[PDB]
Amino acid sequence: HYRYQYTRSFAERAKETESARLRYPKHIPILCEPTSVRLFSTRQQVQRELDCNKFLLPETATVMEFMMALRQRLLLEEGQAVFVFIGNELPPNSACLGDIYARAKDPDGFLYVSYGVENT
Amino acid sequence: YRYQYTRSFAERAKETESARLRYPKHIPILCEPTSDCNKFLLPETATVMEFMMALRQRLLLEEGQAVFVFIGNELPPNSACLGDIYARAKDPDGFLYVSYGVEN
Amino acid sequence: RIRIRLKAFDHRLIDQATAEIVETAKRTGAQVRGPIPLPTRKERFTVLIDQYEIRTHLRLVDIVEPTEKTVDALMRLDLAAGVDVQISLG
Repeated sequence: HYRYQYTRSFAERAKETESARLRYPKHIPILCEPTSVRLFSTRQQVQRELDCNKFLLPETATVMEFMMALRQRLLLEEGQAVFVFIGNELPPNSACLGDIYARAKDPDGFLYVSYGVENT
Repeated sequence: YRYQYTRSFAERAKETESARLRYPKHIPILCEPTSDCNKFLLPETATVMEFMMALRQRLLLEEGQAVFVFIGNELPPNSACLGDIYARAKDPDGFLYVSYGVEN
Repeated sequence: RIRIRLKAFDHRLIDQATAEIVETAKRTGAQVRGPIPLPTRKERFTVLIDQYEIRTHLRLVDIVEPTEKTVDALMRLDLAAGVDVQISLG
């Protein structure tokens, strides 16, 4: 599935989202990873880790707001767009994170999201 | 728009000409409440939706409250591009006039 | 993974070609992400001695888990001549 689920125990992921919801019960914890073996480097792991971005956003925030937060976090240039997926589906821009969360959250508490960047 | 009455056309023309020299890929937006002006520069590639979301942050809006915008008498499509809109709807003074409001 | 990018001056052709690629992938048991529409590209020619504008519409499709039958089917796809297609494998 997601790199984060192979490298973090369920127990630690569940604890992480439990703590987030205890303090921010109206916020959605989001784990984003890129849509993307003698293909190995000493750099590969640190760089894969840095591609994983977590967010904690209001349940009332829209998909668009999330996408703008991700754009800021990835510090994308003018010729660059980011698009996001929930289980192969591209969510509507006006959808609320809380509604997507209710339907698509993982058992560990995170909403998992794949992102691709396109260089228009 | 109030701004059109309080600032001479010549001064307004000057502001936009000047903003478009410094920011050739940005659109000047004059923003007023649907019956308190603010001026914005918006990437010509931004959509109405992006602009509404940026504008939402800009204000002390509580969660659950959303911005809506008019350009003239029309609610523009969320996915419409502001550069496309600017090209058909900008004022002769160079500003795109936008009126905004809040809903729950 | 098969990533497909489409470009066309005519958005009618691009949406038809896109739906055709998606359908084909789905009929052969692959997973599809998209279509993803990207922002239309806007170029202009200034006529001297007045603007002529060329828009290029853009769509992306990701085929995930291509089968034997998926690739075979893409190769046999009769796509409109005004749509340019680019494919990169995972």
